[PDB]
Amino acid sequence: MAPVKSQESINQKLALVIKSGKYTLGYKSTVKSLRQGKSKLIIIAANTPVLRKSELEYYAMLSKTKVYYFQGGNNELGTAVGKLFRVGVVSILEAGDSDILTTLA
Amino acid sequence: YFLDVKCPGCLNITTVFSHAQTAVTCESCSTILCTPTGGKAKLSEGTSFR
Amino acid sequence: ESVIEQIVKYARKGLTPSQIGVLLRDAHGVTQARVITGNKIMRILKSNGLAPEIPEDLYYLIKKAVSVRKHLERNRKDKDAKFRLILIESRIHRLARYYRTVAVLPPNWKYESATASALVN
Amino acid sequence: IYASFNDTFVHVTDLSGKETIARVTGGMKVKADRDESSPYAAMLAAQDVAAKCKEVGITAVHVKIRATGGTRTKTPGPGGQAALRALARSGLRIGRIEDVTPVPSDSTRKKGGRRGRRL
Amino acid sequence: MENDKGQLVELYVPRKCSATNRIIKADDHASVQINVAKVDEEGRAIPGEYVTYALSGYVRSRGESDDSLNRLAQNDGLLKNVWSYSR
Amino acid sequence: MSLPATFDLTPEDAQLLLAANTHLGARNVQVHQEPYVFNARPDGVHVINVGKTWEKLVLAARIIAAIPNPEDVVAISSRTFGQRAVLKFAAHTGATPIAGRFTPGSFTNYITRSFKEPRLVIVTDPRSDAQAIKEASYVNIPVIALTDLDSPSEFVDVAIPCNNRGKHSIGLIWYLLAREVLRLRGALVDRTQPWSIMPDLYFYRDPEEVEQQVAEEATTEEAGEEEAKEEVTEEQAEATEWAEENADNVEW
RNA sequence: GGUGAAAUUCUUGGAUUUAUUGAAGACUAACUACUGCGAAAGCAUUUGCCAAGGACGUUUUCAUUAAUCAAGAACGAAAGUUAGGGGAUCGAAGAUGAUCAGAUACCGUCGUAGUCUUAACCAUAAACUAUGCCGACUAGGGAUCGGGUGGUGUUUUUUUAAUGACCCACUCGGCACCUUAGAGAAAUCAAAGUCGGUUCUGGGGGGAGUAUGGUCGCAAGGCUGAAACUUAAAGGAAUUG
Repeated sequence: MAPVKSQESINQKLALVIKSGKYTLGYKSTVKSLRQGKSKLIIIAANTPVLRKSELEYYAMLSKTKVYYFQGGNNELGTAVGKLFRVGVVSILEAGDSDILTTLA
Repeated sequence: YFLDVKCPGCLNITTVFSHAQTAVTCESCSTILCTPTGGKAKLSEGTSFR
Repeated sequence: ESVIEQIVKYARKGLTPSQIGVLLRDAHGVTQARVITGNKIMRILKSNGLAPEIPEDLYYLIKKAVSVRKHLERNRKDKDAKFRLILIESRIHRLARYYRTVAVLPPNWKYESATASALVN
Repeated sequence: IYASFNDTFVHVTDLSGKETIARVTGGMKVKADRDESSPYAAMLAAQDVAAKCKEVGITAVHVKIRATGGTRTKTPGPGGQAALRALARSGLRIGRIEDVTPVPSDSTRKKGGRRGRRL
Repeated sequence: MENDKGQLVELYVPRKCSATNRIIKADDHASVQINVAKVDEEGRAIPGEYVTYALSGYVRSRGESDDSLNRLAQNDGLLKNVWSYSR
Repeated sequence: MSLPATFDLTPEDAQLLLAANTHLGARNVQVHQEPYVFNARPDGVHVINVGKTWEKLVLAARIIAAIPNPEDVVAISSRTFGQRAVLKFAAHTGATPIAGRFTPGSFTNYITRSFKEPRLVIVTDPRSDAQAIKEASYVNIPVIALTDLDSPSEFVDVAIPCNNRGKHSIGLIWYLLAREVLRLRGALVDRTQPWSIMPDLYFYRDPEEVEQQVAEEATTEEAGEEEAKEEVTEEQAEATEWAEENADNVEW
C-alpha cells in the first residue's frame, strides 16, 4: 500500500529551520537574493499569476534546485514566518542546519 | 528489557531494545536493524539478552 | 534504585546530555528522541537529568489543537449535517483551556499567549 | 427431437392465483384464472381453484400447440402454491426443473407494507 | 456490443485485480469471514460469490478457481468475442 | 502395569498406580477448587493433582478414622455411574446409604431415616446431590464428599478432590477411605475385590479394575429375595392377576 | 383488487398478471450477531478523499499534573415551522365504501403537506441502561471484539521466513448475559453491594408541570413555576381469589 503519509510534515520541519534561519522574505529581496544566486530553495505560498509564477520557474530552471509550490492562499507557511505574511515569498539560505532542502528534493 | 543484538550483514554488535518506537539504524552501517512496523516492533537481527 | 539500575546499564553523565541534545534542536519531539539509540541509555533520562530546556512542549499542546481546529472548521462550514464532529471541535479547543489553567501558573508569557493561541497558530 | 420447450409461471398473491404460460420470447401464449368460472372471494384464495386454473391452462397448451417439456418456475407462498405445483406432474407435462425464485427484496421499503406484497 | 465492450473490462487480469482490492478493504466489518462479491456494469451481473479464511494469497487462487469454467468462458468472451471488447 | 507419563514417585502411601490411570481429570472447574489443580490440558480435561489430593485424603480420612466410637455415616449417590458401588461400600460398613433416587427431607425429617441423626454424611457429586448437602447444612451436620472440579467447594467442609464420574475414581477413593478405617482396627488384608457396580445375568458396562468377585456380590444381591418390587416383566405378569383375583374376592 | 365477508377502487377505449429496456427513485434485504462505535442524540451499499477519537504497548513529559460544577456555552431523534429544488411507493388531514344503533374507528381503496435534499429554526421524547457523572475495594463462570505478552503446532501460505483465522493461556478496556452471598420492599443487583468525591433535584395525591409575571422562540410551545380549594387517600412490590 502506502509510503507513510506525510507531506504536510514539511511545514513542521520548515518551522524549526526558520527558528534561527538565514532566509529572505518578500519578492523584492527574494529576487535580490535569487539574483545573488544565494538561495537553495524558494517556497511560493500563493496562486501567483502565471506571469509572476513562471518568472520564478524560469529562474529555478537556470539554477539547479528546488521550488515548492505550496500555492494555497491560506498561507500556513505564514505560521513559520510571522502570521502577518498573508502572501508568502520565501527564499531559504543557511539555516545553521538544512537536511530540509535535501528531503523535499 | 535489555537485548544484545548483532547486525547480520554488518557483523557488528549493538545494543537495541525490545519493541522500540522508531526505526533502528545500525551505527555499523545506516542499514535497518529492527523495524518499527504495524505495532509490535520486531527484528531482523539475532543474539540474546545482555 | 530505579535510577541506579539504569546507571549500571548505560554509559555515563555528561555523554547522555550530548546524545539527547542533538535531536531536540532539530525539531521538538521529546518522546521521539528518547526512542532511539540504545534505549537502556535513554531510559535513565527522567531518572537523572532534570529535563532540558527546550522550545515548544507547553506550546505543543495548544499548537496541535489549533492545527486540528482549522481542518475541522472547513468541515463545519460545509455541509451542516455534521452533528457528531462539531462537539469535537468543542472538545479539543476546550481541552486546551483545561490544560491552560495550571500551565499558566508557573511561567510568564503562557498567560498572554495561551488565551490568544486559540485560532491563530 | 427430445421434446420440451414451454416455460411455466406460477403467479402468487395470497388472494388469488393465476398462471401465465409465457415463452422465452416473453409473449404470453394463454392465461387462466378463476373468474372464468362462476365462484368469487375465498372462493379464490382456495387451493382448489389454483389446481383447476393450472389445468385450464395446460390442456389448451398441450393438445393444440403440443409443447410438453416445461420449466416450472414459482414465485413466493400463497395457500395455492402447493396445489399449483402438484397437478403439473399429472398435467402430462414433464417438469424439466422446479425453481422457486420468489420476486424481489433487498432494501427498497417503507412502512406501507411495500415489502409484504412480495415474498 | 460497444455498450458491452467497455463495461466487461479489460482482460482476465482486471477482473482478478479488482477481486484483490475488495478483500483487503472488506476486512472493514468484523475480522471474521463472510461476503466477498464482484459485480460489473452493463449486463451484469454478479460473476461470483466467495468464502474465505483470507489473506492475500488465498483469494488469488480462489479468484483463479471461481474464475474457472462458467465465469472463465465469459472472461474468455470478453478477451475474445461475445460481440466487441477492449483493446 | 500402568500407562504414562507425568511424574512423581516417592513411596508408597498405599495406593498410587490405580488412581493415576483414569481416575483423575474431569470437565469444567471453579476457582475455589482452582488452587487445588495440577493444570489444564487439551482433550476435555482439567487435571487435579494427585499430590494435592494426597494431603486432602489424609485429612478427610483422619476425621473418619478418629470417630469409630459410635457414629453413623450416611452415603449418597443418586447418579447412575455412582450408584451401585455406594450400595457395595455401604453394606460393608453397615452405614445407611441412598443408592437410589434421592428421597427428600432425610436429614430434618429424621423419621424416614435411621433412628439417630448422622454425625457426618459422605456424598459423591455435591452439585447433583446439592439439595441433600443443603438440608444437612441447616441440620448442622458435616458434609464430606468426593467432589471434582465441577462444583464449588463452598457448600462442603472436608472436600476430597477427584473426578465425580467414571467409577474407577469413586471405587479407589472410597476404597482407600475404607482401608484406612480397617487399618486402625487390625493389620492390612489384601485389597477387597475391584467391587463393583453392574448387576449380571445382564450386559454390563461400568468399571472396577484388577479382577475378582464383581460377579459374586452382584449375584448375591440379586439372589437375595423376592421383595416389594418394581421389577421386570415376568413376575409382574404373575402379580397382575394375583391382584385381579384378589380385587374380585372383596376380601376385606 | 381486497378482506371475516364484501364493497369502494381498477376494468373492454384491451386492463391486470408477463417479458425486456430507460428515467426517475427512496432504502440499504441477504448481511447484522447477547454485535461494534460516537460525549450523547445516533450511525449499516460497497468504494475514495480530509480529519477526529477511545484501545493497547512505551516510561518519553507535566510527575500527581487532578477530579466534579449552579451560572455560562455547545451539540441534541422525530414531528412541527419556513425559503427553494426534487417528489417513486408511502401518507395525516380529508374523499367515497363496508361495519354498525352510531364510525369522524379498527378494516379497504384513494389522497396532500410530510417522508427526502441544501439553507435556517424548534430544545423536546418511554434522550432508557427508567440506573446523572468522577474514584477505591469487594465472587466466580461460559466467550465476544479490538490490541499486547505469547506458549505451541497445525490448518494456511510459501519453505531464511511471518501472519488472517485457529489449539491453548494470560493481561488491558468495554460488553452483556450466566450467575454470589451483604444489601435490596420487593421483584431484583453484582452493584442498585461495602460508607467516596461532586452537582442537580425530591415532596401525600388531584388541583398542576397549571395560574400569573419574566426570558427566549417566527409561531407551535419550551424553560422557569403555585394558590384558593378538595380528599382519607394516591402509590409500589409481592401474594391468595
